[PDB]
Amino acid sequence: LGFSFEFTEQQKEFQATARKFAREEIIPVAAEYDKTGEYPVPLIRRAWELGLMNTHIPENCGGLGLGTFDACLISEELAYGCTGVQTAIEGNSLGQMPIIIAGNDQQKKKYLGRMTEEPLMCAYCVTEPGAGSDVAGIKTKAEKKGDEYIINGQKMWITNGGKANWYFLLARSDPDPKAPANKAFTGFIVEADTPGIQIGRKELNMGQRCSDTRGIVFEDVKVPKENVLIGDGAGFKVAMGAFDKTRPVVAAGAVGLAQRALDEATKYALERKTFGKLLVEHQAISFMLAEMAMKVELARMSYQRAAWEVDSGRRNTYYASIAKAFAGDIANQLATDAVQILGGNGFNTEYPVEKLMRDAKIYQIYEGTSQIQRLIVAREHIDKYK
Amino acid sequence: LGFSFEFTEQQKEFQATARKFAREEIIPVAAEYDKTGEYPVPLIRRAWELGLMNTHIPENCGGLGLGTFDACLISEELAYGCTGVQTAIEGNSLGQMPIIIAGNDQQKKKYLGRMTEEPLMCAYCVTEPGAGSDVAGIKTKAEKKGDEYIINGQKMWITNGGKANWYFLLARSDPDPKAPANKAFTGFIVEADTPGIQIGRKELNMGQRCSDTRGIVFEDVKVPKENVLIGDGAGFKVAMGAFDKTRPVVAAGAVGLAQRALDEATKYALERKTFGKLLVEHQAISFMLAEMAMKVELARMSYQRAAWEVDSGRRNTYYASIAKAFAGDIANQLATDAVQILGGNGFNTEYPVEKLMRDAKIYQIYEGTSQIQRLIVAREHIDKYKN
Amino acid sequence: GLGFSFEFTEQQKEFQATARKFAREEIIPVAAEYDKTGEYPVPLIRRAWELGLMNTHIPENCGGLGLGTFDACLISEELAYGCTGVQTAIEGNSLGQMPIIIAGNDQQKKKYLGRMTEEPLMCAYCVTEPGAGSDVAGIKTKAEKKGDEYIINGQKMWITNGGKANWYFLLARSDPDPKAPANKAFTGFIVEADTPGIQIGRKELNMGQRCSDTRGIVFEDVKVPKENVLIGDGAGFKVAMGAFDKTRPVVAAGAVGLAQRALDEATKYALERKTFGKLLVEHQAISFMLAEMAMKVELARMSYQRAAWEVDSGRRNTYYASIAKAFAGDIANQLATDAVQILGGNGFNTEYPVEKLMRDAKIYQIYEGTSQIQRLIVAREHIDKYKN
Amino acid sequence: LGFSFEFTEQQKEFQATARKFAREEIIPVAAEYDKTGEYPVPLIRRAWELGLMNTHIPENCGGLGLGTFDACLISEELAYGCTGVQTAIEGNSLGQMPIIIAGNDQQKKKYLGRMTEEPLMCAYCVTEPGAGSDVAGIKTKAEKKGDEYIINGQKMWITNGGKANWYFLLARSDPDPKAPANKAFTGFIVEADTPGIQIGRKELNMGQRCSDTRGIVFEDVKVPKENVLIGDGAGFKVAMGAFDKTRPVVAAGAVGLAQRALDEATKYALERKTFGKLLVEHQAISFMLAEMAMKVELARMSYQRAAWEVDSGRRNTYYASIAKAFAGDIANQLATDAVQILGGNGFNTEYPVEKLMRDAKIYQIYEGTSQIQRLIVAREHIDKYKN
Amino acid sequence: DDCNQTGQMTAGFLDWPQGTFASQVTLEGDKLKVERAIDGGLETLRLKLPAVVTADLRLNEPRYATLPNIMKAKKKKIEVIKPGDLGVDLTSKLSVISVEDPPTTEDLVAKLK
Ligand SMILES: Cc1cc2nc3c(=O)[nH]c(=O)nc-3n(C[C@H](O)[C@H](O)[C@H](O)COP(=O)(O)OP(=O)(O)OC[C@H]3O[C@@H](n4cnc5c(N)ncnc54)[C@H](O)[C@@H]3O)c2cc1C
Ligand SMILES: Cc1cc2nc3c(=O)[nH]c(=O)nc-3n(C[C@H](O)[C@H](O)[C@H](O)COP(=O)(O)OP(=O)(O)OC[C@H]3O[C@@H](n4cnc5c(N)ncnc54)[C@H](O)[C@@H]3O)c2cc1C
Ligand SMILES: Cc1cc2nc3c(=O)[nH]c(=O)nc-3n(C[C@H](O)[C@H](O)[C@H](O)COP(=O)(O)OP(=O)(O)OC[C@H]3O[C@@H](n4cnc5c(N)ncnc54)[C@H](O)[C@@H]3O)c2cc1C
Ligand SMILES: Cc1cc2nc3c(=O)[nH]c(=O)nc-3n(C[C@H](O)[C@H](O)[C@H](O)COP(=O)(O)OP(=O)(O)OC[C@H]3O[C@@H](n4cnc5c(N)ncnc54)[C@H](O)[C@@H]3O)c2cc1C
Repeated sequence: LGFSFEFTEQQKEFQATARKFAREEIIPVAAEYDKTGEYPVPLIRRAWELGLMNTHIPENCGGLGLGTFDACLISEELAYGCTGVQTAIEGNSLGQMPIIIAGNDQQKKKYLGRMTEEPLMCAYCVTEPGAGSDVAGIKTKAEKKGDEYIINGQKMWITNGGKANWYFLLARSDPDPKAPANKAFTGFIVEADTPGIQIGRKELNMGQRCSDTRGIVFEDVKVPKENVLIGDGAGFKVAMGAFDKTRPVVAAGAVGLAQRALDEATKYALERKTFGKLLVEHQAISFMLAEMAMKVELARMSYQRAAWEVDSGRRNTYYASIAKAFAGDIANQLATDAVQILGGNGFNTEYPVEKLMRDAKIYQIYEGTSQIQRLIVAREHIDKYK
Repeated sequence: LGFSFEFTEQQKEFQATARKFAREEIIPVAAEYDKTGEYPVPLIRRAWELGLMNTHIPENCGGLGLGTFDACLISEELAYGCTGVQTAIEGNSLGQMPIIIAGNDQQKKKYLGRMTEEPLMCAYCVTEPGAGSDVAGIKTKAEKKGDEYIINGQKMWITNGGKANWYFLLARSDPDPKAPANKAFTGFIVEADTPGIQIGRKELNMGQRCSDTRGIVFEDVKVPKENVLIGDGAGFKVAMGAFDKTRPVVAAGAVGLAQRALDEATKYALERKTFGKLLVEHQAISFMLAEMAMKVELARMSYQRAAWEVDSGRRNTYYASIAKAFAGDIANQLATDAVQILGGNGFNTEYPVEKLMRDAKIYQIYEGTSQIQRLIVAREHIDKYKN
Repeated sequence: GLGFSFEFTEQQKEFQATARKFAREEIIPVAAEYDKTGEYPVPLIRRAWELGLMNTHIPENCGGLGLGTFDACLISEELAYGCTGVQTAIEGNSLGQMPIIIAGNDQQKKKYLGRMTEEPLMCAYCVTEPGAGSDVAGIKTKAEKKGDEYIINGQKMWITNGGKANWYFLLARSDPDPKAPANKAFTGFIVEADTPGIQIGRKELNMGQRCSDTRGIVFEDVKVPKENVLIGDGAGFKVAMGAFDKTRPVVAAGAVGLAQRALDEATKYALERKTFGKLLVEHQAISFMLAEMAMKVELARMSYQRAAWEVDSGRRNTYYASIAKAFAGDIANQLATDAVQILGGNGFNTEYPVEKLMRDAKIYQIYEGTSQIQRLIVAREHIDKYKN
Repeated sequence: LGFSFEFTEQQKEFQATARKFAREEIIPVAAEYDKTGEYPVPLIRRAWELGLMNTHIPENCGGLGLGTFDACLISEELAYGCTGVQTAIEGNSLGQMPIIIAGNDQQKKKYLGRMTEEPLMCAYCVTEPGAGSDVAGIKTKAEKKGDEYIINGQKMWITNGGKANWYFLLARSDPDPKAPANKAFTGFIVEADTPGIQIGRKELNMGQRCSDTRGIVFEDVKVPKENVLIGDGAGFKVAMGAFDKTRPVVAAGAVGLAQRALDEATKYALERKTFGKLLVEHQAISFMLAEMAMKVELARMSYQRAAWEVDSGRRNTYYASIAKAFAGDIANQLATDAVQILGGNGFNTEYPVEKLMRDAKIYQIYEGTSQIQRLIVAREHIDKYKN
Repeated sequence: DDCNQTGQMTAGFLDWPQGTFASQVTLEGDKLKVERAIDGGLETLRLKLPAVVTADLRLNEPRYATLPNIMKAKKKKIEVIKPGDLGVDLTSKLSVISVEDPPTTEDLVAKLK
């Protein structure tokens, strides 16, 4: 073997399509969509057509069956254009992952299959008004009640919450509060027009405003026993298992926006003049640019690595949490930095960087905050010394 | 003598007024004005009424005749409510300062007096599309044509630019490109409704959304030689000297924003539980709040230092630029961290921290960029050593 | 009262000039020899005693000057600029003295503070143990009351002036019940170094402040007269705790002294060394570094000043002293490594002043309470303002 | 085609040997050599016996002809035991590289061959007392006089400077100051026992103390013309080409040290209890260890990337100067934190971390400082965007 | 597996002598002189010479895989086969039930014993 840092020829092909989509079709409308915040239905469909969405579905079910390393490639290219857009797209892989890794062939053919045949959406329901980071804190109740369960509770912050065909749902199926995570949670697929499901207003966030993120309650929502994922009480193992193959991609999202920040900032420094000189020719600005380059290159490798680890058979948990942690932080550093280089303009909506900054904060929060990421890494790291 | 970090009894009560105002009248409407961008006229008028604005104006024009330290402690209490609304109030003192320090008694009683009589706004005008940081690169023409000057060009990013009774304007008189900044530019006062003045639309920024910020065009504008500040080519000194007494209050703005973000993250971290414990019982959240409170306390002393220096006849420049650099940086640090402590709620518009993070960013940029603040500090510092 | 002031009392300007003249005419010239050898700087300590720059907390009725914490910080900043190893050895005295000052009776103060007034004797703060430093409440050195005496059994670690000290302030475990809390479990003693049972260990070899002696001390059946206990049995932990209000700022001033030295060095050099045609200071990145370094120092200085002013005002200053020791220590390290950096290859070299400042500084994030510990204190103090 | 972060089985067995020698033979005496500052001869001869030195030397000179990647994985292992000894044996690739990239067939079999036969050292002499970073301010003069050159001047901070059989030497060829750097310098191969050459006493530095470093003075030193590297003026290209293949190895050195720092801090954190718990049960300490682990892993990959690019025929200036700047930086961050976690013990001279702090600082200075690395990266970066 | 069986067991199936736990070895023709580490010290043996010897710690210091020779070894051959070929079964009436984790002076010499 040996180390390699070259994409495969077919991967370059994916990248080429994704770049061309992002720059020719996303960039031109990304600002209007940020202003209005309406869900980018055209470009989704469009991503769907070009094959840049649902990349994880196996060919089994008419998917393209690609790995995490491919999904990362494409997601970075989409995110470079827009993380609102690119998030809504990844929303679908988040939903899919628990079914991909833990469904039977019926469940997969049924709920992944349909995504192949048309650009349907789907969502991941775990977070609740009272627990996010602490997943074993979720209170949404499922009670077994015949050849079906009854779902009660409230989820919150659901990407595609109000744009989805079905939901991965995770609920507290063991009422004894003394029961462990391992035995207490059951994970379900849940058709969205099931009676009981009440979808909330659109939420209004700092950033990725075109993304559909919303709350949703469940009132006696009935779910067939056919839709339980591995069995009663395997929800936790399952929900957890998704993260290995999603977090690397969230980090590539972060890297995309970083790349964009740096590109905007570099173009501007090459053409703006102060004290008789291009900004490039001030040592401070140069040093900024260089430091940002560094961060990106490093952030990218971190994700590329995590993805390869999981595509290679093995758990990537330590690696994926490092990539999330760092890509997310340096995205926020790059964006505020990129604003800084553009100066007054930078702070202005008619320029592209101000948006980047508002978008980028989310990457230290969702899918496990910077702090939680660090607990994971500490855990993985430390266990290697006893 | 002897160091002291205790306020006068007067200073303590000035603080209470401003805090009563900000927490009762600014805070319950701040996000509304942010959401809309509506210039907050009721609050300006209200602040004017309570004597919390134009505080630098001398007594012999009917102003409170307060010092930079006083304006700083007022300015913090205001910023804590909102830096959108306090940047608009501060705008006034930015427009007024180059007249305070460099205007003749006629100039002062006319243009300062009216400020003292009603709630008028004035503005400060130096930046152009071509230049903000490099003041010695401004291109607005100021040609001596009569018992007057003719003013041609364009200013950009002017706070209250669309709301001011008059402007402090800085334009380049000597057309020889080989002339120094020292001798090259003239400071003027310019009645806003003079003809030839086309005010552009309200620019839309990431933050301080209720602050009014725009471009002004200057087509053939006629300014009385009476409205000159000291004379030809003396504009650079005047505009540079203004900053001693203004840079400190901007810093105190940053701190108000910082103090707000600290409190919100603290209040929250004492109510939100995760993994069985309160946020505050997770060492890392504790360490964040502790690094935050350190940072607010050091920025406050820094602006307090610089206010005191000038309030006592001394040149500010090193201490003012330190405090501006530091208050600016840490406000940004404090706002993400406060958004961070609140998690997904932090990222959302129904909570107070999202605003703070967008507001916080101009503090690295306006009244002198983070980068150039360090060029100033560097310079002032290296100069104690050049024998 | 009146508003703020950042102006020294005339009298304090006088203290300042004395400490400076000393630091600059006497320490600077010899610190790199004493650093190279670890030789305990006896002349300089005697000369600082001579000059009344030492034992300055001692109240007038024990023969001292009864100076405040602000005054003591001025002076340390000045000594530390010259040398932190030296200044640490001077300073140790105040740490040993402090519990006797704040908690001793008249016979205790007069006897043990008073002797410091008439010869340059040293004393030491005897707390840290092989197994506990940060967790004071984890110390196990035994004290059992047997007669009108106590018998001390235990081993002590990292004791500055530990083998140079006329006497020690010693913290020991009075209550055998391990469930006994810290507010009851510990008693503080004044112990004379020459008591039988006491064995001073070898001079311990550290990266920095090498001329300072820091030593293990073992107590084997040590006889301590009932009259040398501080407030009584079980008051030990409060008494040791209380020493810090008056002392944290001064160690913070030390970190600032070294910080300022680093800056001055690196500035001097960046005004003579040129690269690429220009002087170092004309390269923007270097200039920005000097700028941020200058910020850092000014801010640290105000921070410890503020701590010191708070306690001189009769306020407890835990919160402000902790910010000082956290901020001052973190930036002294930052400034030291930058100073090296700016001197390039020369800076890494031993015939230039700066590498030492880098070896010297790291201890500021460890002792008189770690960087992390200071944040826990600051956190606790900060958060309590919000609990109602 | 395809990304791979897995070694060849050949590289695994290399790493395993490098690592057996590092843990077994270097570590157990590394403090001893740091204390005495004695040049570590027995180890250098052992490493040479194991085949771990002069690894770039091509097969037709009795070398192994191995990649930049292989050097890096090897030298990370040696560094982990000690950067003093790793630097010593790294000095050889440094001195050798120009000859490998720029020397003719007799030059190569002459000066590279001997390294294959005994364990001799060589060094790279470029830095002078007046210039390090500004290589183009080298003022050591070199005059043609018949069949040879007359080298006059003084070189500073040379690794293996007093231990070398021969030197790569860069010297100012052209007196004309209008001369372009790119064509102003000649580079030589200069045997160390040449008359005129005055090696200086051992330099005493804060760190990597057992490595040999010293000034050299050249006076009227006769260098045979057939030891000139490519021609006159050619040196500057030559010297600059070298770094592509050596900067990755220096970075790989830094992570070595950082990894050592990380393990030492992680072992202690699993033994020491405070407040009734292991240090790892203190979230702040876990957070610390996490971050150290993050910085090491990325530092590692970065040098792995630069080694791969040059091994792929591409040049790697961008990636390599990324790796050195980051590695250098995080080696230092990691050294202090390891000290901090160890606490009082960490500051003491019989624990192994204090040496790492002292050893580490060098990595932000030699082989290109943290500042000039960022100029290099910035220049490569900017160029990607211009026409 | 901490077994210490294969050597012995191989030696039984060939019916050759075994020299277990060897600290030293010599050929004396068609005989091997074998020093070996036993509980009190070192016993010496002589063995007819188709033989089987199991190395003990004391025997030698193993050498380094020399970098040059790591490369040279990539050339040298390795036939790869199955146990099925040689005529060997594999089925095993052992089975692991579990792999858990480890947990006056008159009492003390009793609790060493
Ligand atoms: C735009 C957006 C979209 C989202 N979309 C989805 C989605 O589609 N599906 C879904 O399931 N969820 C979604 N979420 C939820 C998101 O992943 C959570 O917000 C995130 O997991 C953090 O949880 P929290 O908001 O409840 O914060 P909390 O868990 O309350 O965290 C609060 C603070 O405390 C810290 N903290 C918490 N516990 C500890 C502790 N262990 N030790 C140290 N620090 C701690 C955190 O880092 C944070 O700073 C979304 C969120 C956002 C903001
Ligand atoms: C909300 C808002 C309100 C404002 N209000 C006013 C006002 O009322 N009156 C007024 O006059 N102006 C106002 N301004 C203008 C503001 O002061 C300028 O934007 C600011 O001075 C920075 O200048 P610039 O925008 O032209 O940045 P530029 O000069 O183009 O600089 C861009 C970037 O390059 C950096 N840079 C420039 N030169 C150097 C150098 N030599 N070395 C290192 N780095 C360098 C800058 O720091 C910045 O990061 C306002 C701006 C904003 C955003
Ligand atoms: C040069 C020197 C001179 C000294 N002189 C004296 C003196 O004369 N008198 C005296 O009494 N002592 C003295 N000491 C001891 C010194 O004060 C202690 O080393 C220090 O107080 C804490 O040290 P420790 O080694 O026990 O740290 P440890 O308790 O071993 O801590 C190690 C690390 O863990 C971290 N940590 C520990 N607990 C927590 C926690 N609960 N939460 C988060 N992080 C934690 C610490 O921050 C530190 O980084 C001296 C030490 C040195 C090095
Ligand atoms: C232990 C050690 C071993 C060494 N071994 C060798 C060796 O074997 N061979 C060899 O040739 N050299 C060697 N050197 C020298 C080393 O390579 C140089 O010190 C290094 O290149 C930096 O140069 P300088 O020391 O002259 O610092 P300077 O060039 O004077 O730089 C001074 C400071 O200013 C900064 N600076 C300089 N120019 C700029 C600018 N353009 N913009 C911004 N900042 C700038 C630098 O980064 C530094 O912080 C060694 C040095 C050491 C310390």
